[PDB]
Amino acid sequence: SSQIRQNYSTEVEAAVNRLVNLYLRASYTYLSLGFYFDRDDVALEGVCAFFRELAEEKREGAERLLKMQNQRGGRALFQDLQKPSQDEWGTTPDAMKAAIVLEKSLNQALLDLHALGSAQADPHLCDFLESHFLDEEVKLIKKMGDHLTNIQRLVGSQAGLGEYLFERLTLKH
Amino acid sequence: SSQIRQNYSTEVEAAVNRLVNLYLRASYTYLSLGFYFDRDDVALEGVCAFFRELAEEKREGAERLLKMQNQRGGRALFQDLQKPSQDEWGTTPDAMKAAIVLEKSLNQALLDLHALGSAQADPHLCDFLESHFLDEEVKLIKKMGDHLTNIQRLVGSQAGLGEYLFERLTLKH
Amino acid sequence: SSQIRQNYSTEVEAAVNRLVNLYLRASYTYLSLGFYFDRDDVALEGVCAFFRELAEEKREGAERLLKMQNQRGGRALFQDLQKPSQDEWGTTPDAMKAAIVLEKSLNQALLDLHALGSAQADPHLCDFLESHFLDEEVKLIKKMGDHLTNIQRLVGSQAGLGEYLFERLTLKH
Amino acid sequence: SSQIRQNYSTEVEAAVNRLVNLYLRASYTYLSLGFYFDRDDVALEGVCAFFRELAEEKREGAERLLKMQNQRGGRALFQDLQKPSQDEWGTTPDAMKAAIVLEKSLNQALLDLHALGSAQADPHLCDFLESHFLDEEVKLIKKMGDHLTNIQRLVGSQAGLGEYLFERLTLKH
Ligand SMILES: [Ru+3]
Ligand SMILES: [Ru+3]
Ligand SMILES: [Ru+3]
Ligand SMILES: [Ru+3]
Repeated sequence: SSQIRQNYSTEVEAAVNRLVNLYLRASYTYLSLGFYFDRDDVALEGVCAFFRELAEEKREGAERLLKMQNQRGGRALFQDLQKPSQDEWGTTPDAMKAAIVLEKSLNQALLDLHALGSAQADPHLCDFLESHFLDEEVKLIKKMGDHLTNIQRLVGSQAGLGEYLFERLTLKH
Repeated sequence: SSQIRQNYSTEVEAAVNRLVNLYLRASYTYLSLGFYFDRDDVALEGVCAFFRELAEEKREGAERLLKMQNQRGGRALFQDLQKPSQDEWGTTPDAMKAAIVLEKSLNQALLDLHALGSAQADPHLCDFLESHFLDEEVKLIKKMGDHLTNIQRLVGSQAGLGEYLFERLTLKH
Repeated sequence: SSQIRQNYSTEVEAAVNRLVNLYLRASYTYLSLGFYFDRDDVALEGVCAFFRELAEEKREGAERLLKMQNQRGGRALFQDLQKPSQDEWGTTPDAMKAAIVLEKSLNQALLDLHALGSAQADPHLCDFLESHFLDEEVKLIKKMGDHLTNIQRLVGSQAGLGEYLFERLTLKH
Repeated sequence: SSQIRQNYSTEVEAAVNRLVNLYLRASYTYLSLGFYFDRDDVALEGVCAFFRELAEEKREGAERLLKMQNQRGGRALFQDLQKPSQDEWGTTPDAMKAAIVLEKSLNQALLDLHALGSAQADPHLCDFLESHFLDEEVKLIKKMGDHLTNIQRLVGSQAGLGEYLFERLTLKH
């Protein structure tokens, strides 16, 4: 039961629970990405740290969604968290491409939810997504696109050297 | 007269003046609530302080609306402020229920005004309501709902003891 | 591939991956427990904080296991994370009982893994489990047992009052 | 003579003296490795510093074993220290491979000694090896494996450039 729920559709409630699952899944993917780059036969510390930090950001995103759900009088419902789509993540560019795909899928889910809340006449929801989700995704996708362009510039000729240098001089900051 | 007014309907201007009256009325209600809990035969200091602080918040809300009205080139028009709906406010749960009803009525008035500004194609207005009104109401209603649940848990068996304890251990922080 | 793996069986490697899944599942359970106690109709902040802190501890446990796996030249393999066993968690004593059951299951999994590593003649593994897992579980289970005894003492007669008081005077520290 | 010796076999005493010789030999190997990379025609300062620091760590390991030997009432017996297996150590990857082989041989000697102390029912000994030897070796071997993977990534195409860059950007920290 709730004594506080007001202007909060069952449709938005359900969509928020689904977005929580997507963010938690994305966090799980980044955890796998991080530990893959910590393998002794991969060994790219700056790449591991980049992905581990994203694991934390996505988890924090899911927690903010859960807090919002309760603030509105909605009810958190958790689902199975699917394992990540790969066990091994290839080279730096492969991993950075997987990350951009992942983030674009989150951004699109946010866009779909804002497009649901506006159809539900729910300004609080739109305000909330705008505030700590929409701009964050845009900034993060730009950074990943910048990274990918640099990796690709580096890995054209001498792939090993380029991967090392990107990790040392871009990611180890 | 105004040399600055732009994209600001007479409809929104009037609605803002009405919202000012509602916030000022809510402030007056909380002032009465606060002094009721200061009566020697009621004597719940943490409950008095809770309501007095809300009197101040609602007044500050009305003042921000008035400042916004002038920023847009609208004109403040003040009306009679109706006395609060009760002279005596019962027990803590009674008062906390009255507060939630009050805040839900403010939130609904904000929702109605955002739903007017969007119909008026007035993004500044929506931005303004989102920024210091919509989220504030949501957070405040959640806190009141949390309080009410705790009071109700406490007041089930031994009502006097429960009221004392809630005031001492939740409100006296 | 690995250039470092030494005295590390495929059996222990697999068992470590399973223990990672169990710790991550336990973290997920505590996340659900934490947000349940944040519901406006439950509203026990100290209980929410207790479970949220355990969510973090179990996640950190899984990450230390993953780091260890890589230090030994083993390979992390992630599985689906099952959703928690309940959607709603009842009263404080119900939740604290579920937590003890959960922690006992983790402890037993650790005992089983130490009993595998000794059968594998793997001292590093035993040392590692002893160091940041076995004693931690014992201390945590004792604290939960202490909590449960206090809740049960409190909730015998007047259940609402007892739950409130335990949250205010034990958990809100 | 000793007035303190208790539960300390002549077998463990002898094994500890042999482990002292192995650690001192490993220290001697690293001293040679360090000074080789200080040659004007080799000149890789970060590689020299890496090996010189390992010379010190292995010596400190032998001294802790000697202190332990006396704490138990055993008697230190020193043997000839064989000169290192090479006079010249090749390139960075060659040297890092020699180091991993060396450390794996130490780790295996520790494992053999823990497997002797357990057969001797000597918990103090196991505790001691676990505490400042087993985990240290594991961490060190992981770091060397990480280094080797990076060197190998670097030295694939342009070996001189890769060796320089690894020394400047990984080892010169
Ligand atoms: Ru919007
Ligand atoms: Ru709007
Ligand atoms: Ru053991
Ligand atoms: Ru042992």
